[PDB]
Amino acid sequence: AMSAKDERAREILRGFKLNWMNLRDAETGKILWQGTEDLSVPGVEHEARVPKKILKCKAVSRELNFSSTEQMEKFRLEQKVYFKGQCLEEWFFEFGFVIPNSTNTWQSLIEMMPASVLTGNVIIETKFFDDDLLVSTSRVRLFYV
Ligand SMILES: c1ccc(CNc2ccccn2)cc1
Repeated sequence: AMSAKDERAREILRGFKLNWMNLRDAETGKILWQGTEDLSVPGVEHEARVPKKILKCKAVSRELNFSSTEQMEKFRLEQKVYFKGQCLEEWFFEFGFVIPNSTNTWQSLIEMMPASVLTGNVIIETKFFDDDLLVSTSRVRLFYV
């Protein structure tokens, strides 16, 4: 007993997949982190170990490679950054239209505390949308190594 929008969300998600993601120091271009696991799955608790060095980056370039079986009118993300239950930062990134059964690459440019304190204390709540239709919600805990 599920809505029209509920069914469209169900379809998109099932037909969606995160292939890989990299993180480069915008300044140099040196890849600081490449992820293989799909961190877009809701319900699961993901974790990530990222090099401490990154916290001394003024800006970082984040590339996502994903595959969607379903067509999407405007694919965009909302991300809140939580420290010990307190939201510190919110961000919005748009990819736009997605071709059905396409594999797309998405590069976003992103413009401070001690690593000892942040490590394991930071959660990145990620909402996936088609235009203004919430398809999935993901939560990733970050560690600085
Ligand atoms: C989906 C897409 C992108 C992110 C971004 N989170 C991360 C993950 C690892 C390191 C830094 N940030 C989370 C979920």
